[PDB]
Amino acid sequence: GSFNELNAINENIRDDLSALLKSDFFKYFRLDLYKQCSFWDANDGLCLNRACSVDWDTLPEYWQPEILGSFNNDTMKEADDSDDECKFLDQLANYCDVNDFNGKNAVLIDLTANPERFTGYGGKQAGQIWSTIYQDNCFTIGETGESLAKDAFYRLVSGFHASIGTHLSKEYLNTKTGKWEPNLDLFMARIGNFPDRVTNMYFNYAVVAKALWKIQPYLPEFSFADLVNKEIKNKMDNVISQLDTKIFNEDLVFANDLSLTLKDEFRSRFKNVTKIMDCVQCDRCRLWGKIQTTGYATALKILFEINDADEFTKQHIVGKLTKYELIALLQTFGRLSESIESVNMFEKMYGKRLLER
Ligand SMILES: Cc1cc2nc3c(=O)[nH]c(=O)nc-3n(C[C@H](O)[C@H](O)[C@H](O)COP(=O)(O)OP(=O)(O)OC[C@H]3O[C@@H](n4cnc5c(N)ncnc54)[C@H](O)[C@@H]3O)c2cc1C
Ligand SMILES: CCN1C(=O)CCC1=O
Repeated sequence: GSFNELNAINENIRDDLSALLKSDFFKYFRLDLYKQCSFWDANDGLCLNRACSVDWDTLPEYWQPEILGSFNNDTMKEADDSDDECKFLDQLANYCDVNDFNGKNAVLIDLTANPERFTGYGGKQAGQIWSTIYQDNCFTIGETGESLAKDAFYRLVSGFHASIGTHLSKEYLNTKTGKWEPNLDLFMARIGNFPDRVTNMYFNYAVVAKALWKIQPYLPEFSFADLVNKEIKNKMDNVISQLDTKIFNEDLVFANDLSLTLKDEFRSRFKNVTKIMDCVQCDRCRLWGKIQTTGYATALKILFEINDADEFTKQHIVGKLTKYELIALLQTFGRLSESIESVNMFEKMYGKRLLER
C-alpha cells in the first residue's frame, strides 16, 4: 500500500535525483580524515585477526577488505576554511570554525568516485558498532512519547542498517570474474527474508522525503550570477516538487507527540551515532556512515523544528542549514532511492530465480 505510492514516486525521480547528486555542488563531501574513537584507536590502530572482516586467504591481495574499503585519493580535494560546505545556505548567494567544523585533517571526497558498495567490512567490530547503536536507544522515562521516541529511533537505525545491507548486496564483488554485480543470495540473507527491514527503508525514505518537501519553499538561492549553481537549485526543486504525497500528513517522527526534552535527547542520540562512525575502520563505510547519520540528524532537526513554526521561523530554520547538511540530506535520500530501486531489481531476480528451479 504505502510501498506502492512511495515506489511510484521513486520511479519518477530516480534518474533526476541521481543526476543531481553527480553535480559539482552535490558530489563532494567534507570529511575529517582524523578519527577520534573512544572505544579504541582508529587513527593508526589497525584491525588484526580479521576482527573487521566478514566471513580471503585464497583471494588476490587487491581484493582484501582493507583495499575494497579504501578511498580513491586521485579525486579528493583539499578542504580549506573557505570551503562553502561550512557556510549557511543564506551565505551561499572563520565559517568552518564558527560552525564547529574542527577537523584536524579535513578533505573533500568525490562521492562519484567513492560509491557505497560491498567492502568486506564486518566481523566483531562492525557487530559491536551496530549493537552499541541499537543499545543506546534510551530516553528519559516518564516523558510524554518515550515509547514513540524509542520506536522511531530504532526504525531509523534499522532502515539505515538495511540500506547499507542492500547496497553491499547490489554492488557485490564476484571473486571469480572480478566484476561488481548484484548478489541475490546475499540480498535475501540480509534483506529479502526479513520483510520489516524493507519496511524500515521505506519509512526512512518517507522521513527524508518529507524533510526535503518541507524545506523546499524556504531554500535560499545558491547564487545570483552563477548560472551553473542557478540551474542546480532549479533541478533540485524539480526533484522535490515530485515528492508530494498524503503520506506526509502522517507525523512520521512523532513531532507532535514528543516533548521538547525527548526531541533534544533524540537529536542528541543521533549526534552520538554520527560520532561512533569515527570508530569504523573501513574508510568508505565511515564516509557513507557519516553522510547518512548526518542526513538523518538533519531530517530530524527539520521535522522537529518546522512543525509548529511560523513562516518567519521557517525561512530562518532552512536558511541556517549548512551546505554540508543539505548535501548530507540529499545524498542520504539518494542512498534510500537507490535502496528501493535495488529491492525492486532484486524482486525481479528472485522471480527469475524460482523460475529456473
Ligand atoms: C556505519 C556502518 C557502515 C557500514 N558500511 C558498509 C559498507 O558500505 N559496505 C559493506 O560491505 N559493509 C559495510 N558495513 C558493514 C555491514 O553493515 C555489516 O555489518 C556486514 O556486512 C557484516 O554483516 P553481518 O551479517 O556480520 O551483520 P549485520 O548484517 O550488520 O548484522 C548485525 C546484527 O544486526 C541484525 N541486523 C541486520 N540488518 C538489520 C536491520 N536492518 N535491522 C535490524 N537488525 C539488523 C542481524 O540480525 C545481526 O544480529 C558497515 C557497518 C557500519 C557499522
Ligand atoms: C537499561 C539499559 N538501557 C538503557 O539505558 C537504554 C537502552 C538499554 O538497554
